[PDB]
Amino acid sequence: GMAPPSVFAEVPQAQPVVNLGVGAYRTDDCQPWVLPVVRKVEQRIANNSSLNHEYLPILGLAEFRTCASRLALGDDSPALQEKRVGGVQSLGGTGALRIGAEFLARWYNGTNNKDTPVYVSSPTWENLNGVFTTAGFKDIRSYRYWDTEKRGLDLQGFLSDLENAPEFSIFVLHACAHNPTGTDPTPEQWKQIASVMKRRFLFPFFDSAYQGFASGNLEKDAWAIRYFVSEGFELFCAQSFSKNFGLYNERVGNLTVVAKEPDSILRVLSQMQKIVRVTWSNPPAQGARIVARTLSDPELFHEWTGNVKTMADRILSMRSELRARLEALKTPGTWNHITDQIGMFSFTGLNPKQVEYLINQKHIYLLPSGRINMCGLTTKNLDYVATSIHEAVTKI
Amino acid sequence: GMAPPSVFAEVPQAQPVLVFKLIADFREDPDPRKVNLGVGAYRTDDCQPWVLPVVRKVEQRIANNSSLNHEYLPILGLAEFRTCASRLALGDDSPALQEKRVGGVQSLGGTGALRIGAEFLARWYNGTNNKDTPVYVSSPTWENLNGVFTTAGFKDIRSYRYWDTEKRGLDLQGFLSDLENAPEFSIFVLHACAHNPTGTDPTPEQWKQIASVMKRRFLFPFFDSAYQGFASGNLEKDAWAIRYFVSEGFELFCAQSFSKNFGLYNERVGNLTVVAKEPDSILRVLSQMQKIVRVTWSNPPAQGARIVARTLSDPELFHEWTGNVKTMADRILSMRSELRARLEALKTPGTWNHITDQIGMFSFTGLNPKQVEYLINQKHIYLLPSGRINMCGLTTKNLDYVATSIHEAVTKIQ
Repeated sequence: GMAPPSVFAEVPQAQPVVNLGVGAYRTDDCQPWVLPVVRKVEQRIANNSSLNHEYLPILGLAEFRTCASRLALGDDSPALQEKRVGGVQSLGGTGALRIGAEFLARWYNGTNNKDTPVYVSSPTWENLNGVFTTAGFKDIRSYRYWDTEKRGLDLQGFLSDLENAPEFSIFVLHACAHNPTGTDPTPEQWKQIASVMKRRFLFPFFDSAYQGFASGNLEKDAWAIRYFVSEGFELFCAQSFSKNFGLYNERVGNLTVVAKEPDSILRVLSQMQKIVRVTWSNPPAQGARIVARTLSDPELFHEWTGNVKTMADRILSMRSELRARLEALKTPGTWNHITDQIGMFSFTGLNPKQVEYLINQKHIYLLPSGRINMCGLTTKNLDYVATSIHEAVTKI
Repeated sequence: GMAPPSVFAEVPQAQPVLVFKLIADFREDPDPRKVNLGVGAYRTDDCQPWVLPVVRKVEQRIANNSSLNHEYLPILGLAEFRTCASRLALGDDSPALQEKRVGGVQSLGGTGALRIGAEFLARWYNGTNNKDTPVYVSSPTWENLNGVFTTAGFKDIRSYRYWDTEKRGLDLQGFLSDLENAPEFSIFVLHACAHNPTGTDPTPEQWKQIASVMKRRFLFPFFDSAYQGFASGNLEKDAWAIRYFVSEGFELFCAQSFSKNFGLYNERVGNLTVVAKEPDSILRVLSQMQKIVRVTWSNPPAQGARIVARTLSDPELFHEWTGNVKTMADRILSMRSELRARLEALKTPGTWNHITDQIGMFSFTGLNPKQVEYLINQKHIYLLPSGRINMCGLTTKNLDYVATSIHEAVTKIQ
């Protein structure tokens, strides 16, 4: 020993974590797309020399928080009229989930109760377990969701897992465009889910990362959140603007809180502020400024809804086209899930074996789960993808 | 029959934060002589925020570049920003940069850099998941520091002596004693320059004495660098202590903020610089940093980091920026000199050399709580109960009134 040992000497190397594996919108030319409305608002911001760079409030830009919560809940939401809604600007949807998880691990179902079960879908967003584990929750559980045989929602399994969940358990619910399956409950199925959650005092923590982006219509995509509000639930909703505004790298999110009465919102937000202060202090301005300007100008809002529907329509086109080509190519199995599914992501129903074939024989890159991003499909590669799927299904 | 109570019914209302209400009371005050010495950011002689000219210039260049997209940055952040930020702290000629034993994690301001570093240490430093390693912070220190380290899981936060109330400066002997008694491997959070809130910094010779104890007792330096260049106008002088520790062979963290020296407060631009003994550990440390970031903010925002990267990587913009930084530093130096001169011209009891010996925008004036109450209630001069003032709250127009009011407080109160 010649030298003093490094304090990092034992740090482990963390485990490593046509392209159908993208996780962001792409055009038919395989390119990123800055939304036209975003470019317009960025120019207005750049031309406004009165804007300064002083710290935003801990909880964020007030106009953004109000507009974001209105987007999720609806302008005429009774919860908004009754002043029992709070909004915390966050670092994307991830930051909203994290702040909400930190709050619940400190103040929900007792004080510092790390034992409340947290239920996530099987499968779910890959980062969700880490967010809740880091907040201190010791008991993360799964609810049945994807049915591999029917290629759709295992409603009876989901319902049984709700019925068997301890009272006050937290359920993380994808509000629409479930990631990674693309399979959402219908409104009637949502009503059954809500009924069990109401009876068993289960806490809805909605993750709304694809509102409007999902189906092309922002109002339809928020229906489940608004239904839970109308049924009298208190809930959280972690909103991301990464996908529906294409503002991935500006880290724009909002945590909406719905409580029974206004005083509870004040106390909850006061604890939120403490959590934020020691995490990022206060949030960045640029992306929230873009969203606030867009949502508070009816002309910009209308332009934005058009841009969102353009993205959804290109995806809906790729879904309709892929299913038609697979059905035209005498492909075994049912493929109505390709168009029943909603959003960018689709569980194709292909086992890893069929997946390895597409990566090493045909050089389509997709995840072992069979998840594809429909934004990786184009008018130019569709017939090649569809044919290669037909070979993966009939040969391997 | 009765509606059930909210699941939030037992959530307490958090304690009010004093500085927030102080600013609120200042805004309410109708007196035209009122002065806000409680502001937490740079202000011009006309009491205004200042967007740096170089920042406006780079923002226009970014806005006019339609080829930039909004796709996610890497988890660890924009590569050019991380490299430029670490080079600013360590110097172009750093031995650690030459030896490829430096990593940089883009963070949400200095706060985010402190938080990620604390989370890493609580998981991988001095054992696996060792929440018991003592973390030492200065008395007093940055108001949010304890909360950052507590939330990261550290159970034993301690103070080292630092501000000497009687001498209006550094309690070097107390600090050295607290270093000498610190358990081996304890973490010390050290302000690199422009101590917040006191303005009192160790001299280079005092830093050498501090480093000597830390080297001998294997104490870990976690530098907080929020005022590089802003503090004195000289980027190298303001980084001297960090660079001295690197030269002396320390491994260290350095949490860098660009909120003050770029005026980019609301774009949340920071960087955590890691200096390791051997190049191979940087990849391992950064792989764990990635996991921590992923579950906190996923990946960092682009706008502020783009501005900083463009400025630091272009010689013309860099030179303009160093001039903008000097403008801020020089205004603060002027207010310190002018306030001290007036207090001495009024023959105010006590010594006032701390007003110019201190560095950066914050100053522990030495006023006691009752004197602070007098300044707020009788003179409409707003400052913290600790006696902390922001020198940027002083202006050519208010200097006489502030100095006269301080003289009244010192001679009439307590």
